[PDB]
Amino acid sequence: PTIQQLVRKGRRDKIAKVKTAALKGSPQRRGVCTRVYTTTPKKPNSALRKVARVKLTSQVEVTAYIPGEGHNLQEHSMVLVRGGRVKDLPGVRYKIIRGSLDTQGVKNRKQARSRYGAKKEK
Amino acid sequence: MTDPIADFLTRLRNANSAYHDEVTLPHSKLKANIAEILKREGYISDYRTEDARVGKSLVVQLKYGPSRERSIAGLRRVSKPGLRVYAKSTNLPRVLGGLGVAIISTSSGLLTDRQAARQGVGGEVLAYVW
Amino acid sequence: GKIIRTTKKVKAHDENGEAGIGDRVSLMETRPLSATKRWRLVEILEKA
Amino acid sequence: RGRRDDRGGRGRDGGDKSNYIERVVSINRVSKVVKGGRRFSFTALVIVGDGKGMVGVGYGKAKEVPAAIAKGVEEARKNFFRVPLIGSTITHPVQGEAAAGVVMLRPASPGTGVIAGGAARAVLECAGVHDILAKSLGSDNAINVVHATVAALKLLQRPEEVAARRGLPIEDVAPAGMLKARRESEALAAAAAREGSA
Amino acid sequence: GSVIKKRRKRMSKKKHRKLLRRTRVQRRKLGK
RNA sequence: UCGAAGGUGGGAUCGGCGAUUGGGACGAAGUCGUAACAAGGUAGCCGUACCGGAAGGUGCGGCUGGAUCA
RNA sequence: AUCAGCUUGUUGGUGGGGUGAUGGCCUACCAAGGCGACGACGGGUAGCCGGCCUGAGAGGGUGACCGGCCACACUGGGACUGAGAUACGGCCCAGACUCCUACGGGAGGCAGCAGUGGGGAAUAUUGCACAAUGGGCGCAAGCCUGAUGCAGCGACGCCGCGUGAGGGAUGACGGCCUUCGGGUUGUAAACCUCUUUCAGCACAGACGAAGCGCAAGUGACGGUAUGUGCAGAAGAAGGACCGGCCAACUACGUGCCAGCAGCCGCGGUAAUACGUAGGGUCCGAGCGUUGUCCGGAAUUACUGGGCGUAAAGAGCUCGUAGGUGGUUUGUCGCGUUGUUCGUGAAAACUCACAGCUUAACUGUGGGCGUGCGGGCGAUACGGGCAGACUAGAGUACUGCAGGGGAGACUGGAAUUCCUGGUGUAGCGGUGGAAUGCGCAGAUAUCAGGAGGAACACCGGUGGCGAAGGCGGGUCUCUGGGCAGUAACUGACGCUGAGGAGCGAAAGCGUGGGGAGCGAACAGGAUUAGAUACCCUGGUAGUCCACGCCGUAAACGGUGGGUACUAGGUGUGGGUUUCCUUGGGAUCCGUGCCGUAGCUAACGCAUUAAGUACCCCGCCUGGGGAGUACGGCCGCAAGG
Repeated sequence: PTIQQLVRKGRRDKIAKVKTAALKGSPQRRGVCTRVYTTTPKKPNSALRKVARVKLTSQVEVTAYIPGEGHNLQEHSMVLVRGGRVKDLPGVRYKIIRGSLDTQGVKNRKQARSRYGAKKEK
Repeated sequence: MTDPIADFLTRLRNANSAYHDEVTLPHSKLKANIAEILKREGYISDYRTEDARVGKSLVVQLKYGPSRERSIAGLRRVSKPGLRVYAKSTNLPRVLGGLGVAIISTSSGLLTDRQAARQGVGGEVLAYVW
Repeated sequence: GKIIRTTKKVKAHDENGEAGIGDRVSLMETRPLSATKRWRLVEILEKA
Repeated sequence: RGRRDDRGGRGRDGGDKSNYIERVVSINRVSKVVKGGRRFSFTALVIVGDGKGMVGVGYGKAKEVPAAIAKGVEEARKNFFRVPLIGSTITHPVQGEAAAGVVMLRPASPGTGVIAGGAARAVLECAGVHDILAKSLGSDNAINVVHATVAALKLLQRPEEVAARRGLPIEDVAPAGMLKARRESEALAAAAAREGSA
Repeated sequence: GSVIKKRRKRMSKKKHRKLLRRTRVQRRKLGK
């Protein structure tokens, strides 16, 4: 607007808007899991979601969601947390890899098959 | 009063939009050259220069068609003070695919886009009319 | 595309003190004559 | 628009002349609250046209979908619109505006293909163009981009018309490449036309 | 426009004013 | 003479933790009222001051994004 | 700039010194500057580039391989040697660490190639050769070379090839649906011929070497590549997805569960959206996920956006830097432009061609290298200089209108109290009442007195002021506007980041004043309950003097300037032509209606939100929040 006003100062982009604060710009981080409690979502979607809060190696304290039917992980398992997005429980935006370092792949999973980590039938 | 030629072409867009027969202007050299170009391309019909309060004046009659329809389908000042747009010879910007014309004031005077192309000189634009 | 007017406070060397404030002096690039005195002026045009 | 494939032993399906190209752009059920509930109706934005470059724009209101489509066909039938071209291209870059609909319609060299979004792609695929280059800036809609595209095609004019407005002998109105494209397109009009006579 | 925007803004403003009533003293002394 | 490290000194500045405390976001469903939307039952809103468990109430000036029409 | 001042070898001079060379590089004296809102000094991050990725381009991201520069070599100083030094595998010192020691003292330095531990989501062998190319020393032979040449390892990437071909039914077995007819898998399979790349086993076996060598030999890769043979369909397919976008649907199983999901959203016993099955679709030695970037995003809009009500016009002016500039003659050639020279290494990129069975790949020749510097040319436009002009701007002169402002003096009606009459039981108040004032003489009425504040009527869609704002009168001092003439000056204009000034009400300080009204504060009433409305009382305040504060729906919700674009009708100020106050024409003002044009719509519409130019402010989803932190101003409230 009034191009000398842009010669003075103007027209810069807004903000990087970083999605995940896992850290480092790293795709997945292994982590020590603690207190694997099960929660209640928002009002149109009522169920019990199986989350676990994980202390990423990156020293931060986050809370990840465990996809699949059940979780092999108990207290102090070395779960490999990737970044995802679950709308349904507020503040949980990370998903634990199933078929990983500690948490075994989902058993009798026969159709989804890459997610949930089920190895092929012999 | 900050731009002379913007008031010129502005007065041609208003007098063209409001179905006028003629228009009156403060005469100057650059407006005389632009009036001579728009004579030579036929966007206006003819202009005459009067003597008036103090200075001379430019009375342009506008060229209409087979009914009330207009020949100048627009003006747009591009080499405006504050962002005076310069043009090398590679491209005298083509206007409306070539159907419109570009009043370009090179070192040889004032030319159109086509004359700036063939004679091999560029160095300005001014407003371009279609 | 705005044709910006910019200034440049160079430093320059008069042996004879021929110039004063407000003048139209010439310049020419030299050897580095001190810490940022890299210009000497010949044929001063107009005095004030 | 379902269950159209049918064979009838009745009087006639009344298939006849004017086998034009007809495109249905969008259908959104339009609701109206009245005392005790909602009354659903239907809007079909109907594009019709022939491959010369005559375009219609129809806007059908009915509480059935093929009824609204047929009323859009009859309304664009009532209201056609001539589009000037060069070969199968467009003449010169324009911008059309229907109150928020911005569409830039720019020509291109042949072979490139109609590159436009779905509303402008509909209005230009019904028309006589095969190779132009458009874009729909603003308003993110179907009705305003169709109507803005038709206003953009109203800002078109012939090279000859421009020459006529300025009282100048062509050559003197166009530049030369576009006159050569006039020679190419009229030459293939002569070839396919004289192959049409035999 | 609507007065709803105006009133949300004003709710914030009110709450803040109250918060400075009650902490007035405390801010003076904790600051001094 | 210069001089790296070391020592003493008082500061700048960037953070981490801190009992307690302020507010903020979300939760369903709880308690208390019903402030706003219809003249929302005292037209609403802005500034400011004072007061009140809370929404708020009042004053002073303003405003129609106010109403019916004495 | 939530970092505004920093600097004393710091800025310049002279004499020395030092250096390969100029020089506060150094030193003694003398002078006292220098650098900064074109962001100095500080803070944060970062090797820079040819390039790479993305994109229509403009631009955005990035700096891996390959290539060019720079900086460093355990951390931090220092010199020496030398043509040349951050001296990685040199020296000296001080540290931190590892190790040897007979305790006196020594030794180390993978950010060379391998390799180990650690950290980590994650990144390879303690390989073979100097045959080729580069490098060193040597007369040469030759010797050295973890540069390089190659090999190993990982679908880590890009490209190519394979897992067969042809025949084959009114379409078998099996599977799952079904309307119980059948339908799909499916020409697919079994079978019947045929062909074998690539893996397999044989035998032959390179080019890279117009090389080196005076020796007779010499290829690390290598018995590899590649040939010619033999046997036989023979050893060779998987992953995602099938509500919508978005190519692809049916059944069974659980029925707000278990789960899904990129967003919209699917699960509450008939889910094409969850799990399994058939089937389909899309890719294919891969296919999905996560992360990071560009794109779509015209969603920071130079190209290419906006600001009446959607986010967005500073409360209003004056003015510093800045940006911008009417008419016209000359000159300069700084912007602009034309042309030629030089340069923009190679590679990449693009076009053509050649080479490898093709391709990726590699090479040759153009173009690209959007730029910069030198020479020569042009002078319309911008600018500089030197001039000229009167239309913008300002001044003089003649009038004219006005709640423009400040100071001073004064006027009456009304309310309240006071003294005194006249005079009695109620007055006041309300939707209805009661607290309340009365019966000690109230309210009522008459006379007089005090005191304060506000100015009925004129007076309204009206005047003036930049905006707040301004109405009893008179006087004194002072500001602006408008018109007319054109007498003067001669572009002195416009806007204006920061900056100073003015700025309702409330509030604040000190000192006065205090009738009416009146927050807070009481009582009464209403009510479930009123911390409320309504009633009775009532302090700060409202008033004046002197200062603060700086806020408002400070609103035309519309920054300032300028030119133009159909009209119609009111009213305010002033000039003139005509009828002779009426009408016209004109300049300035303020309203209502209305075309064109504009707008998302309502609306605006010569007083633009229309058509254009100049400068400023400001906006970038909603909350969080005009809040924290920090600073500035303020007596505080707070801004």
